[PDB]
Amino acid sequence: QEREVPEYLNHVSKRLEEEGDRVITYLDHSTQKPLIACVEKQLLGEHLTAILQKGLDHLLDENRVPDLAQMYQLFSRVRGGQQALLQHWSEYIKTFGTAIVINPEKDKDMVQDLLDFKDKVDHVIEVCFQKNERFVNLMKESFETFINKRPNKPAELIAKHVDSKLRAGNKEATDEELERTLDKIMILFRFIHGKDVFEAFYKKDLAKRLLVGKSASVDAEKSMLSKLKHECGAAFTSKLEGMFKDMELSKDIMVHFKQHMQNQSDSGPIDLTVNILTMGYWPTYTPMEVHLTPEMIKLQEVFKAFYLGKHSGRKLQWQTTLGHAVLKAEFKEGKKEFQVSLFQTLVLLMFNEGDGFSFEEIKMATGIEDSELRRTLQSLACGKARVLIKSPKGKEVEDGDKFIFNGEFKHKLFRIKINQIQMKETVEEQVSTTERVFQDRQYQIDAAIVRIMKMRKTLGHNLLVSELYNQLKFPVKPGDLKKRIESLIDRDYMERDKDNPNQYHYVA
Amino acid sequence: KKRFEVKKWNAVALWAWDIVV
Repeated sequence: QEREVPEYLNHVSKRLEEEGDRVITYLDHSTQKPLIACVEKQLLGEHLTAILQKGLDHLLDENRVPDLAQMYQLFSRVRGGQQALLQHWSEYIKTFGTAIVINPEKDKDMVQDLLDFKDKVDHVIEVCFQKNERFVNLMKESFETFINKRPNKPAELIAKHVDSKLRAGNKEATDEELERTLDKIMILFRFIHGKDVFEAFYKKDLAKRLLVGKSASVDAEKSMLSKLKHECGAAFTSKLEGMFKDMELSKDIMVHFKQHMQNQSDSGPIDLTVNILTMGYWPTYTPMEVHLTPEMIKLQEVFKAFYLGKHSGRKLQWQTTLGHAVLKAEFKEGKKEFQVSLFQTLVLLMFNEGDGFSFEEIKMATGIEDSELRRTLQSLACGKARVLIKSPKGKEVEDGDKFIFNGEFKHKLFRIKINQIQMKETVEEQVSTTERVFQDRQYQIDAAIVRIMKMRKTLGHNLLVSELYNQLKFPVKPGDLKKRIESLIDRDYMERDKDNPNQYHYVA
Repeated sequence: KKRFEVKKWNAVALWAWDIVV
């Protein structure tokens, strides 16, 4: 009640260490153990909360690994002080994890902080708790109890950060670290719940990663398929391996077509490339109304011709906007090459035939929807206008864009890769990619509950929730439980047993 | 020949079903 909690802890440490040698020289061994028992009651006995809540969490936040190990000793010797240690420090885990994801204004940085708290608690176990396992039990319990509460802020932020770690830079060439931080991704986000939204978003992420730019590594994606195969269903990693098999099918079609133009001897500059896919293992894509230069339409018909062979049973529903393409660009003061997107490639295709178009037939002769075309003009316009030049300036954009293509263009590099768009995405794009999972759980829980009542006739709702939580990779809301109860009654697999929702039957 | 001379068009797309449900 005079010194600080760490000061009193060091005093207790040294004062207990005093009482040994008293016996060692002169006092009695058989009263050494009564002496330490009494003294440890006098110092540490009956003070296992006012030392061990604040002065625990205070010196954990200060993270003095010497005194944390000291109190670990000083409360692993004592009568039961490690129980107070486990409870106070585990509540400390829950709250000091909870100081991340419940913050809706602070979603720009969540994943790195989660990695940080994971790292800190791991280090406090491995030295400050000296690889005891009770602490690990409280850790995992506390983490899962925490993240059952917010499922679909983290898994989406986590998916974006997983994709961010799946980028090809010049800074990283040791994928071993990215293997190790990938191991931390798997282990740490096994605490994070709602994995179906992460799963579908990772379909979106491999789409946005292959379709523009290039991945961090081949073995990185292979290791992720093998790792995410674990901890989820074995029919939950059928689509991803289907992605890479469909990519190999498209490459084999590429080899076949290149061999079939080996005797036609292409020397022309105009290229067509379609990597074709099936809708069972990929994100779904529906064509949107867009306008194509008629030679591209000729290439579409060529694509039909080479499409109709090789496992016929095939019928066109084409996409002609989702790729990125390399293009040479005429300007004054040099001819450099652009790596750009099809939304912008059509823009640049019209800025060959003339300079002087306006947003009316830029809206029309592209055909591009408003949501895509605004963000198309947020790249290389709304700033840095030396290729396209848009009459509204700044973040605010009005419907009056007047364009005259610029002769002037300056940069110090070749292969001018100015392409945010397809390695970016919009808010309602993310929201819609979430709703394609929201009322997609419907058939999942439908199948699960029809199988349950086909297995056990009576099951209260507080047990249906637990069987579903056992079975599924995401947490099911109480609203969705009412939703499936009512729809099962609509399709005659439930009857309310005893005229209340307490129990049910499988009678129609 | 043009202000962008066409060197590469590349696309990703889906091959679709053709059997009755």
